[PDB]
Amino acid sequence: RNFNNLTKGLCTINSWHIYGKDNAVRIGESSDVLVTREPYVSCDPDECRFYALSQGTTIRGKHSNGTIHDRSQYRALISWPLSSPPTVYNSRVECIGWSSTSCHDGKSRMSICISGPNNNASAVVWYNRRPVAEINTWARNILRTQESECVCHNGVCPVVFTDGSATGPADTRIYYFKEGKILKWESLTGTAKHIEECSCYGERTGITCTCRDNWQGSNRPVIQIDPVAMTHTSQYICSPVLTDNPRPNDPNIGKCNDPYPGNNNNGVKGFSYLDGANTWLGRTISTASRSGYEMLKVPNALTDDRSKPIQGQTIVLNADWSGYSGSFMDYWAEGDCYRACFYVELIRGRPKEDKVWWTSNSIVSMCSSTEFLGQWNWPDGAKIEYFL
Amino acid sequence: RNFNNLTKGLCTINSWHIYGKDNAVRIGESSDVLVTREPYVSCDPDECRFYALSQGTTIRGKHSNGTIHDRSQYRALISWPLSSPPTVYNSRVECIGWSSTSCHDGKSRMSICISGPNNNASAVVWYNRRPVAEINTWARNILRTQESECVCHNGVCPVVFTDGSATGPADTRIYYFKEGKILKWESLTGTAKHIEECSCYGERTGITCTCRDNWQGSNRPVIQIDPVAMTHTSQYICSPVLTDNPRPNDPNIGKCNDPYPGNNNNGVKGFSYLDGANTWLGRTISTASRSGYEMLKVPNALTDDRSKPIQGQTIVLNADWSGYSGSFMDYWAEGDCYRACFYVELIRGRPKEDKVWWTSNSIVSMCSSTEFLGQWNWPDGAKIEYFL
Amino acid sequence: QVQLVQSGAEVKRPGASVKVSCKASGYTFISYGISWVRQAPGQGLEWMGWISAYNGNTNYAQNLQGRVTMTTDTSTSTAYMELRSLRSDDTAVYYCARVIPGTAVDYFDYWGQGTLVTVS
Amino acid sequence: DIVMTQSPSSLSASVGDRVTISCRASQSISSYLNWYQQKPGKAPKLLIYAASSLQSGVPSRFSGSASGTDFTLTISSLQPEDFATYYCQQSYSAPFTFGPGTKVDIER
Ligand SMILES: *[C@@H]1O[C@H](CO)[C@@H](O[C@@H]2O[C@H](CO)[C@@H](O[C@@H]3O[C@H](CO[C@H]4O[C@H](CO[C@H]5O[C@H](CO)[C@@H](O)[C@H](O)[C@@H]5O)[C@@H](O)[C@H](O[C@H]5O[C@H](CO)[C@@H](O)[C@H](O)[C@@H]5O)[C@@H]4O)[C@@H](O)[C@H](O[C@H]4O[C@H](CO)[C@@H](O)[C@H](O)[C@@H]4O[C@H]4O[C@H](CO)[C@@H](O)[C@H](O)[C@@H]4O[C@H]4O[C@H](CO)[C@@H](O)[C@H](O)[C@@H]4O)[C@@H]3O)[C@H](O)[C@H]2NC(C)=O)[C@H](O)[C@H]1NC(C)=O
Ligand SMILES: *[C@@H]1O[C@H](CO)[C@@H](O[C@@H]2O[C@H](CO)[C@@H](O[C@@H]3O[C@H](CO[C@H]4O[C@H](CO[C@H]5O[C@H](CO)[C@@H](O)[C@H](O)[C@@H]5O)[C@@H](O)[C@H](O[C@H]5O[C@H](CO)[C@@H](O)[C@H](O)[C@@H]5O)[C@@H]4O)[C@@H](O)[C@H](O[C@H]4O[C@H](CO)[C@@H](O)[C@H](O)[C@@H]4O[C@H]4O[C@H](CO)[C@@H](O)[C@H](O)[C@@H]4O[C@H]4O[C@H](CO)[C@@H](O)[C@H](O)[C@@H]4O)[C@@H]3O)[C@H](O)[C@H]2NC(C)=O)[C@H](O)[C@H]1NC(C)=O
Ligand SMILES: *[C@@H]1O[C@H](CO)[C@@H](O[C@@H]2O[C@H](CO)[C@@H](O)[C@H](O)[C@H]2NC(C)=O)[C@H](O)[C@H]1NC(C)=O
Ligand SMILES: *[C@@H]1O[C@H](CO)[C@@H](O[C@@H]2O[C@H](CO)[C@@H](O)[C@H](O)[C@H]2NC(C)=O)[C@H](O)[C@H]1NC(C)=O
Ligand SMILES: *[C@@H]1O[C@H](CO)[C@@H](O)[C@H](O)[C@H]1NC(C)=O
Ligand SMILES: *[C@@H]1O[C@H](CO)[C@@H](O)[C@H](O)[C@H]1NC(C)=O
Repeated sequence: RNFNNLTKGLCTINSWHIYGKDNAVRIGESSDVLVTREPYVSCDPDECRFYALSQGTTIRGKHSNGTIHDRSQYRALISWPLSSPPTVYNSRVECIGWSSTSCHDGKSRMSICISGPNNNASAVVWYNRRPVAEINTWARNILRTQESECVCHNGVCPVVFTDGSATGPADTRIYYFKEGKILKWESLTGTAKHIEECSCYGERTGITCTCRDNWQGSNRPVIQIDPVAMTHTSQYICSPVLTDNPRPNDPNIGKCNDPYPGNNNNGVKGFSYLDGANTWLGRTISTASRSGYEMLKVPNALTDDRSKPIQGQTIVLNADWSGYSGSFMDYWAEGDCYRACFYVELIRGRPKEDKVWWTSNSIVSMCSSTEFLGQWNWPDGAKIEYFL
Repeated sequence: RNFNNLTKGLCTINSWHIYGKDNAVRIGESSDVLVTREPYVSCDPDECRFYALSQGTTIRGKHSNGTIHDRSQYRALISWPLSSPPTVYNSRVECIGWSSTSCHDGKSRMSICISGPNNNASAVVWYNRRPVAEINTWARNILRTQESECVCHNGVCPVVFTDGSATGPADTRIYYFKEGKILKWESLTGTAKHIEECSCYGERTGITCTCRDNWQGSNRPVIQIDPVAMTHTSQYICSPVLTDNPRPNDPNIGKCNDPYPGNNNNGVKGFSYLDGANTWLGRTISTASRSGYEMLKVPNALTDDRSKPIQGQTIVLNADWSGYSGSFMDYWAEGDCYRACFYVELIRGRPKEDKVWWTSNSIVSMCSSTEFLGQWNWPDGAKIEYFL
Repeated sequence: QVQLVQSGAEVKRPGASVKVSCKASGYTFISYGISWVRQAPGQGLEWMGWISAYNGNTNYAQNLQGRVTMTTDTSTSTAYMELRSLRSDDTAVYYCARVIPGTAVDYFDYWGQGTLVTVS
Repeated sequence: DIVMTQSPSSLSASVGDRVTISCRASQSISSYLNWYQQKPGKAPKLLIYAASSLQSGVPSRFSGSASGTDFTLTISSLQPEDFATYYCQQSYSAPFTFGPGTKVDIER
């Protein structure tokens, strides 16, 4: 084979349709389904799989008590077939760690996992299922990464890493990897002030990443990466439509080179597709908590600070629970453009439901279409009562 | 394909990082995980798997009562994917017997299993999943072997076998196998006095094995094997750092051609990498029982009887449980050196915990790196209370 | 069980020599070194010397040189020490002991019961 | 002349009363110091070797450490059976030497 090259553009997005759904929590009521969190989706040339961080126990077991924690070090990155539940008998382990990212470059897969204490943390980069290279911690405070699919171009796969206070000016680095080796890295530049958990997609040469600002605002930062040059810039999405959670109620005028205030020290991972008049933004529906999910069509959201929605689609009702979301694309699909897709984590259990001692999620995913299709919401559908 | 040839050297070892972990005991609380003991790790050209001896029952079942025994003859050698638990629905059986060893020579896999009574015991050598050859017992007292990965060079795979009293001068033989056939064997020579359970790795032509002396001391014996010549020698590690368990407190001066006294008729399988200034030793932390686990960097430990540690890393705390440990390498990985790796068995249940009627283990494994990485301990993490 | 067993008490007149045996049991004799100390009544332990496990090279305390020799019989697992030209101030309990490296001195862990030699 | 002294030369303590005994070498013997226990009529017993390694079979009440050329042996509680003369041995270089010994008697 050869490496994937990001030469096609993005398809016109008129509406979204169901791509996949595992119903992991419903199934897990009476089967050996693993407790997971922080899912993402990724596709190889002939297969799509779900990825998630496992807590090392089934939902129904007794070790699910206390899985609310983000790291226990019993945590690992696993992968299982699209729309099947993450069961104990069908999952493959990619690597071990409490934070991760992965992707396929056209020849093989790269996976990165971060493990260890909050101080002496470390990252291990795997390629073709073997460890290749490692990165130690530099700011000594929770080394962390994307929790999403990475995007490669001609073998080069840029990855965003953060190290430092989550309520302060943490540092940031971008590493450029090839076959698991480190070719370069850069300190973060541009006007974004704080970056965590980037969601990236490639298009017509170049990678766009939507990331989160957990420090000062509701206008998510964007990193624009040139994988050939191995250079980058950053800014915020100008649109007055705010996309983080919790967030302020929308203003008339947004901001571009500075975060938009009112909700400090918080936020949720999310995504956007930035393409001029073909621009779409994702966000929760409630401004107070992680519930609901919708897609809005907002022309020129990246640069127009007065732009507003002209269309949209509901994915999850505000009556349902939501979670982290992010983007992905199948870069080996036939056609003259890439079909944009995204996923949403649906969180059940703690911290919102106190009737159980665990936390878990179901996965729902959507892909775009050029047709105008109808809409339906997609609750995880589990009865919490059945676990009580 | 062709046979694997041990032409590369050993990589510099500055620190260790997580390679894999199954969390078998935690998972087994509410799933069909098999009761196992005495694990090892082995890699084929495109895959790493865990190997262990199964007791033929799940942890949670009623036949787990009494699995404390080393042989029941319901025992078999099984193999399952790296970092997955050894479940009943995903394991492959390599062969049957209460003692075993295995490896891949570059074309196919060899597996050896020992079965039968303590008197009329026998070994069956399998290759490419068919029986090929057999060895009967010669000293009539528990024929036993390595419980670790074997190492092949140009198709020749040396294997260490012991037969005789475990508290006396048991005999020892080394067999040289090719495609499951016996080409040669030798009586043990050199100055080591008692050998059991060898852990071996190959490097830059030649195989080094660290073995255990269950009769007279805490300074583990070493076998140096020349696979081309099919000859060997033996000695003890000179270093004053003792590595067996139970063991005496460390002296200033060690011994080289005679075992180091104070703890007779006991010990645990372990390993070392002997490479001059790149030498590392593994051992338990407690001297009284099988708990904790650490790696020490001890230059010239093989020959310098006054050498001391200059660096080290904790893998398991002395507060946790430990078990047998051993070495392995991926000999098909790309690069100019072999990356050293090792595993540790984490034993839970009997004989230390009387609240359960079973015994079982979890597996944790590590690989070296040239980088200086931070450290974290790795408990199996099961709550015994959940099985009570 | 490791034990060291010494010869019983003897009385000598000055100018005489005395040979004190020490039989080993419970371990390979030739793998451990042997040393001796003596304790004169009311005194501490005076090192006499040390003999190497494999070659018998010996090392004698300086204040005793010219009067002392050490040897072993590996077929009987027995060590011997001999003093010559005894004086009344050589009265002491002589002890044999085993040393862990047999090729170096680092810790004498096993001791015999002691042999009392009186010179008069 | 490989020189070492003991301090206290003698002491006493009530049973259960924790004590410390020190030895001082002239030379930089490092870790090469062993401690022995001798009772009347008996060959000396070992307690500690290589400065701080306890000998198997020796009660956990015994411990020790060293700094510079100053070595100490101490106990937790004082055992009814540990009244003995204690000695340090310098194993660093031949001639091997012992300190004069420290006698711990019973407080009255
Ligand atoms: C079968 O399926 C189809 C496909 O799904 C269904 O059709 C969809 O129905 C949904 C219903 O929700 C629509 O979503 C809402 O869209 C409005 C925006 O309206 C746009 O579309 C109008 C339709 O007419 C034209 O276009 C159609 C497209 O083909 C065409 O066929 C038709 O002939 C015609 O051409 C336009 O008229 C409208 O533009 C007008 O107004 C502009 C304003 O300035 C003006 O400039 C234009 O010239 C023109 O005058 C526009 O194009 C969204 O506003 C709405 O989103 C709000 O409401 C939802 C409801 O829960 C909420 O979740 C969103 O967050 C948002 O909520 C606001 O209030 C919240 C209160 O707290 C606040 O928190 C939010 O942030 C938000 O805040 C408001 O104020 C701030 C600050 O001022 C501002 O920034 C915010 O934007 C907002 O104003 C939904 O997105 C679909 O678009 C529609 N899709 C299609 C393709 O038709 C169909 O119904 C299904 N059938 C059945 C039987 O079920
Ligand atoms: C983030 O991660 C990093 C990486 O993991 C962490 O750094 C690690 O921290 C651990 C802490 O445990 C260290 O392990 C211990 O190492 C000591 C040995 O010290 C070495 O390193 C010192 C450091 O300074 C120099 O090197 C660093 C390396 O890059 C360099 O950066 C720095 O600028 C400087 O260059 C050296 O100074 C020291 O040498 C000195 O002393 C020598 C003595 O003669 C002298 O010759 C030298 O010239 C020099 O003066 C040396 O290089 C180990 O001793 C220790 O192991 C003991 O303690 C652990 C604790 O549980 C125990 O488990 C071990 O078994 C062992 O325990 C002893 O006592 C037990 C009591 O019963 C006994 O049973 C044991 O057998 C053992 O016995 C003792 O006595 C016997 C007999 O006399 C003797 O044989 C034994 O050896 C022993 O003495 C640990 O291994 C890491 O090495 C360190 N790693 C690195 C790469 O830095 C970092 O802290 C993390 N950060 C955070 C925030 O967590
Ligand atoms: C999950 O773990 C918690 C923590 O141990 C258990 O809750 C404790 O139950 C004991 C029972 O007497 C109480 O005394 C503690 O105060 C409880 N702790 C808390 C934080 O409430 C809890 O019951 C476990 N849940 C399950 C389902 O096993
Ligand atoms: C595991 O097997 C043992 C052996 O049979 C069971 O223990 C016995 O239980 C009977 C019940 O009356 C006692 O009379 C025996 O003395 C017990 N034997 C021993 C060795 O204790 C044990 O209960 C079984 N455990 C489980 C979990 O089934
Ligand atoms: C990707 O683009 C680069 C540009 O130089 C080219 O060299 C490379 O061969 C392309 N890869 C493929 C698979 O076409
Ligand atoms: C391994 O080395 C031997 C040495 O004679 C050589 O003949 C053999 O072909 C080598 N194997 C490979 C795979 O190169």
